[PDB]
Amino acid sequence: DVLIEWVAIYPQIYDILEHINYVPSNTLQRLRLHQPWSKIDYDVWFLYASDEIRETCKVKYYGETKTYGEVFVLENERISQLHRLFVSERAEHLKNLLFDALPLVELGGNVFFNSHVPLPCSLVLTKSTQENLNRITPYLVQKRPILLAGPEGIGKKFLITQIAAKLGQQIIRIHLSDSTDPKMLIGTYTWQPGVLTQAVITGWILFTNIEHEVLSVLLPLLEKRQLVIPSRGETIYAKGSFQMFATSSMKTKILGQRLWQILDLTYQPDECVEVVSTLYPVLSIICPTLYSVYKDIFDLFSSKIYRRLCLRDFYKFIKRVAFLYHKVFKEAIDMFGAFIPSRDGFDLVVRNVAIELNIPPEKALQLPVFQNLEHNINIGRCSLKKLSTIRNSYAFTSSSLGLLEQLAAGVQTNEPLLLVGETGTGKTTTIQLLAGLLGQKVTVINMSQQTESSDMLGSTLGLPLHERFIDIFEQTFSSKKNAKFISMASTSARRFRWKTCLKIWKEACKLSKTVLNQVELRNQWAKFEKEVEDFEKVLTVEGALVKAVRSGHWVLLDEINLASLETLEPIGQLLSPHKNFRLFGCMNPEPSFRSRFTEIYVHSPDQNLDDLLSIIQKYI
Amino acid sequence: LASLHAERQRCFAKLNELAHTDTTLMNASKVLRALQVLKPILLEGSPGVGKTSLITALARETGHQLVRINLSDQTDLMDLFGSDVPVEAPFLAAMRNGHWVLLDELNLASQSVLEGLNACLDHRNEAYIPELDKVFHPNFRVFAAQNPQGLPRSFINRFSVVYVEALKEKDMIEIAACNYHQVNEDWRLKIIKFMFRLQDNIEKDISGSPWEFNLRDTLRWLQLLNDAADYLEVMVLHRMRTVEDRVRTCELFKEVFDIDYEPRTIGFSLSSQCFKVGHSLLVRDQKTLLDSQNILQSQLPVLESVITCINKKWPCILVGDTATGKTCILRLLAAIAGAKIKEMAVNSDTDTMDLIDISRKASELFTDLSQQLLNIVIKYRNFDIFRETSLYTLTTSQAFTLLQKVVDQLDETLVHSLGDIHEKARKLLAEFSASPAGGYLLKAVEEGHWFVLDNANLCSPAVLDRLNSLLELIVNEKTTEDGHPKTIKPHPNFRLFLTVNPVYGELSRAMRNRGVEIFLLKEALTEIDKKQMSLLEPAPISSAVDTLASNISYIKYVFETMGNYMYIAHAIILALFSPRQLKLLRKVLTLKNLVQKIYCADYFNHMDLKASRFMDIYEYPVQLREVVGLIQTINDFQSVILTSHLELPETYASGLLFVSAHEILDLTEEVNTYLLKSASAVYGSTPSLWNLLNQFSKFLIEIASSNIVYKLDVIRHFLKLVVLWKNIYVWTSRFYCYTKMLGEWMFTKLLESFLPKDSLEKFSELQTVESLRHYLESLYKESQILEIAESLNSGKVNSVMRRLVSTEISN
Ligand SMILES: Nc1ncnc2c1ncn2[C@@H]1O[C@H](COP(=O)(O)OP(=O)(O)NP(=O)(O)O)[C@@H](O)[C@H]1O
Ligand SMILES: Nc1ncnc2c1ncn2[C@@H]1O[C@H](COP(=O)(O)OP(=O)(O)NP(=O)(O)O)[C@@H](O)[C@H]1O
Ligand SMILES: Nc1ncnc2c1ncn2[C@@H]1O[C@H](COP(=O)(O)OP(=O)(O)NP(=O)(O)O)[C@@H](O)[C@H]1O
Repeated sequence: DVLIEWVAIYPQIYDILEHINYVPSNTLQRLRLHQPWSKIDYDVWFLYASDEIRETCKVKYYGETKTYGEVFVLENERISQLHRLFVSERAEHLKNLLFDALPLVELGGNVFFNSHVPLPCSLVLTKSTQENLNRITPYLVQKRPILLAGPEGIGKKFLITQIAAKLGQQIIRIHLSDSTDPKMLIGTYTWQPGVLTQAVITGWILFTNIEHEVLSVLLPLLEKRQLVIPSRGETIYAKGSFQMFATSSMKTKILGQRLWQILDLTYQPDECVEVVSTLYPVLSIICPTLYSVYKDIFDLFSSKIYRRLCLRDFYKFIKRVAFLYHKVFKEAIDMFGAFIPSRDGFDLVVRNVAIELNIPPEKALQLPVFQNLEHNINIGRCSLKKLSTIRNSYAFTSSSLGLLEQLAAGVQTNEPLLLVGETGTGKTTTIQLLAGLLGQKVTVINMSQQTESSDMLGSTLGLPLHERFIDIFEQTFSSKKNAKFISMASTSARRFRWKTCLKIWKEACKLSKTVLNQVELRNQWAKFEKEVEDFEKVLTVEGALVKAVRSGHWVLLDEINLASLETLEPIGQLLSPHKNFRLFGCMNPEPSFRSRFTEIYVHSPDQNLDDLLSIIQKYI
Repeated sequence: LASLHAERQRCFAKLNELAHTDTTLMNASKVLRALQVLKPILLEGSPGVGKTSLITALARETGHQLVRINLSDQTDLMDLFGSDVPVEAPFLAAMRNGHWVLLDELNLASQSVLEGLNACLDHRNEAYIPELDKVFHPNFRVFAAQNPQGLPRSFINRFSVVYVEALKEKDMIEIAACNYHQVNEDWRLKIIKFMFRLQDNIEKDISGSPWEFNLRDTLRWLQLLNDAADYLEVMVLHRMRTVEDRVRTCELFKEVFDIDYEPRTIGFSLSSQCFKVGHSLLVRDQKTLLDSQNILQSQLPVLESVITCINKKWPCILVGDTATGKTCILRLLAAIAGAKIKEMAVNSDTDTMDLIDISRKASELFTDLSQQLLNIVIKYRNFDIFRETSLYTLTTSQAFTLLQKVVDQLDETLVHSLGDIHEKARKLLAEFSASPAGGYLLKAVEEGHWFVLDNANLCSPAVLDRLNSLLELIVNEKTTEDGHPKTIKPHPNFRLFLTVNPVYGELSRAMRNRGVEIFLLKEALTEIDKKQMSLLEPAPISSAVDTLASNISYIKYVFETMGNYMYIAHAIILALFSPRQLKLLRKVLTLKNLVQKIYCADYFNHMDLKASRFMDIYEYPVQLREVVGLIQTINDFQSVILTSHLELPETYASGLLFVSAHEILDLTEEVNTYLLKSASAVYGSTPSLWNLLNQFSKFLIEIASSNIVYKLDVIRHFLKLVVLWKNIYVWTSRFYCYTKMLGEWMFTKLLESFLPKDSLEKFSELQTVESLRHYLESLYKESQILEIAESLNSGKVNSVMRRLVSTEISN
């Protein structure tokens, strides 16, 4: 009712309460209906014209007094005094006071009312994240398109994810890329459902890797909540909660004008409480002692630091320590510096760790085959309940035992893993330990040639068919010596120059029409002609990782150290539905892909001066 | 450079050591020299021309037909030899009948059609390999449009290349002679020499862009002149983006045209039937957009320069720099005009086919039904009945409910005019259970909307080339049937408005050379920044796109922007507000309260026959249709009142004379301590001052209300006495000297000093220069008030009022 009095005073909370249930009136439909796109048809006095029609129509009861039309000037200061008064917090208290005629009034940093549902609501904090949620309550109430450009690894995608969890909203997170077609934008033909069009249809939404022309294909949504559906021919009223939040840490796009940018910031040592929040039985500051161990690892790095210890890295260390803590854990952080190409540097990491830990167990520093029956893996303080057992050369040297135990520890944790070396046999160890555990399927995508789309996602076919059928019908209708060069130019133009042959179809169709056992061939020439016309109007897949993640193979992405910016694969890693995948990639010696995969270097498993006797035995 | 011309002489030196238009005739003489040897003739010329230099010469050539073979991408060799018919042609006819075969755009060919043209170029009858063995008229010389460079070094070394040069300057005057009807001919030679030396000086220094400055712009300025030297400078140097280069261009304009390019201040007159700014009106007639961006008064210096470009049917190019506000310029322009803005973001590597399945037509039908019902209910507001339910359905395949729509189209003459489109499209929509077969600008080029090719810096050269084919209208599509082009000539209200930015690459030199380039920048003036960012503050200045609101808005502003005083105040205030605003201020009835007395006295006598001088004075010069702006009219003839006529300025001072006169006269009716003694002694004894005041004030009110009073710069001298009578009624012993001063301002027509002669001779029958003090005080304080009002006029600190009172302050 009259609370549209304060309609645009606060943000569209009142407009959302109207979108629950509201109707018009004279001054009401004068007021609220002025939005950026509609069609009025109730009082189109306002939009019909600005001549004495609109310059002289009427306005009913403007301050409950009936001026004429230009009581906009009565109102476009009256609302502006309210817009000044709302600069003086308890603004949401005034909005909840103003709702005095009990819906799903969500609080938050400021307020919301998205009457959909609650959610699981995992990622909580009371930290610099609380100031970030303070900095993003405002525009998310105001429903402009937002962004976020803090430094890397603040969990900004997780920030938006848990923010949507505070809402009743499901953040479909399209990682748009520099090879994107308009398909997941809208679809295609030659009429598809579309993905971005689906979220616009159903109603928040999140995009990533926006920084690296199809931005303009979304700029129609950013100017107003509607899209350019070119084929179906209808802009979509996006009448829900379609807040198209994005993420990138730069500023170079049109959203730099269009979207209300915002700057997140994270005090990293509050991670100490966070994992304390996250892992309940890690309430000891042995956790924070491991954070200090990460600091000491940074101080040892600062032979060549090709890695950067991060809060993601410390969270993964908390993950592997949590995998431990069901059952000391010197071996755990000993794995957490295994990406160290000098074994002396590994020893120095071990000394730093033992400084953070208790007394020197170098016994553990150079420490098994299997217990391989039904949960058929037990290699090295780590087991694997293998599935549907199938199985060449097996159980090699102590270095092979170490790499297999490391890959076991990775596989139990559902993390990413690589192995840089020089042999081309870390893949052999990978497929070996795959089958020796079970063997899911070694989807060994050599990702160095098919550059970026063919891993991720995804035409003279009818031309030879119609060349055959037109050769047959010109054999039926015309004659050998008669249409001879016409046949020869139906031939020479058919050898993959497949658009001038439309003329050789059409003119032969014309003479076949002029040729009018008989009517069957008549319909044959006619249907051939109509099909040729459909082709001559037409003349003017399944990704391997997707098949894996739906299937259950092992994604052995080899040779990532010679690839391109195929960082959509890192986005698909950052997605983690699944049961048990295996993204055991294989490098061969990237500042953020190679900083997001828990790597384990190889140590050239051939060198123990009698271990080659083992492989020599298995070979000979 | 042109020194090669000199070096040509040097070349001619080595030659001598070895020993229709004018320039167009030299180029045609070159082509005549070229035809003397049997080969293809290539036009190796700089861009902008086109093959007109050979499109015309055929008419002066022995009946030689013009085979304009527009060789393009989709062009097979079978589309150039043909004849392949199942037994039971322009290039071909040109091989058959002898003709001039103009091969347009050889560089855009498929490189076997290139091989076919390589085959055909023999002197002897051709023996083609690629389709047939050979296709033998024996004079069929084929001319070659060597396009903007690509061509193969064998195809481009078997032909013969002719160097098409540019236009000579006296020859450019000859080309201007088709425009010199409404042109001062020496001013025409000045504009031509100005563009020539402008390009010749701009191509030698820092100023960034290619800076084309071509003869099409010269003819554009010449044909701009014929619809009345300021507007030429405005829309031929608003398109220099860096302000230092604008200063240098103004200096070159002074070097050539010999004037001072002081910027003519523009102003937003926004009445009902017309909204206008600064030597540019707009047919503000039915309004589609219903926008949400405001007037942006600081953009008023360039919002005019496209509005003129919106009226001259030139190619609108809101070029320039990012986030400065460019979509809002065209948005506001065609928002107030109502020209149905519709935009296409041509930077997505879009294609030429992108500019030029049952449910799609069903939705378009629902939308157009809603549009026609809207325009119906605009005029004859009588309809309701499920017709309103038909409208609600219209804004709502399984489209069987659309058949219900036709039932509503089933159940008068206005209904007949709606159902003309509606029942026809719905009877076609009865076929919504049948067989299917499933443009952008061709919608707007056939409708009346205004098209906005937004962000259109980087799409393609050739897409804008097929656009520039329609830039100069008839459009040749290819979605037509068999053999007919069917160009749509509905261009009336169809304007190509192209945004750009400088971030990507600039628009190509062809579309730069065939458009009206208009930069934009950032200023943020005072009321401008007040109104743009007004979401905190209480008020904009021009707070609508409807004039009855904008009137009360600006009248609430400048009657609140007001902060021997109130004379020049009340005068300038009732001098800057509009006459419609004057009626409105009277309708809306400290100093503003007393202004209602000035309103009653102005509607009595503001401009009784002063408006007759203004009408007749205004009438001789080109003038608007109505009475919307006044001080902007005073500012608007800024070259004319720089002609020393002062037709508009003298009216401005006459207003001050009338208001000051009313002040002096009410003071004198109050006259009806020593002056108090004399005025009492109308009824100390023997007065001499009271008559000396009352007769001169009668002379004042005589000078207020009468034909020669309209015919009265001398009004400033009378106002000197007005300040003098003020200063004596303040300066009311010294009667002798004060009378001698009044006698001087009389010594500065009969009656208006005759009354001073009577009162002075009476006071002399009874019987320092500080009048300059409060005089120059009044001059300075009115100069201050002039600036404070010229703020709310435009927002730059200068005016014809200001320059006038400044030259008065020289005295
Ligand atoms: N308030 C929080 N509550 C719980 N976990 C948090 C919180 N803040 C951060 N984290 C964790 O911090 C990690 C951030 O890494 P992650 O989001 O996986 O990659 P990323 O940081 O988003 N890459 P980027 O999107 O560029 O920041 C996540 O694993 C979160 O669990
Ligand atoms: N888990 C394991 N069990 C048994 N043998 C293993 C295991 N892991 C590695 N090996 C051995 O490690 C070696 C891997 O070498 P391999 O990569 O096959 O040679 P290669 O030179 O790369 N083949 P090629 O491509 O022709 O050059 C083989 O001798 C394997 O038997
Ligand atoms: N009348 C106006 N009302 C409000 N804002 C305006 C107005 N005129 C200009 N602006 C400013 O200009 C913006 C809108 O135009 P704008 O978004 O800059 O088009 P654009 O982004 O410049 N297109 P481009 O040239 O590619 O940058 C607003 O956000 C303001 O910064």
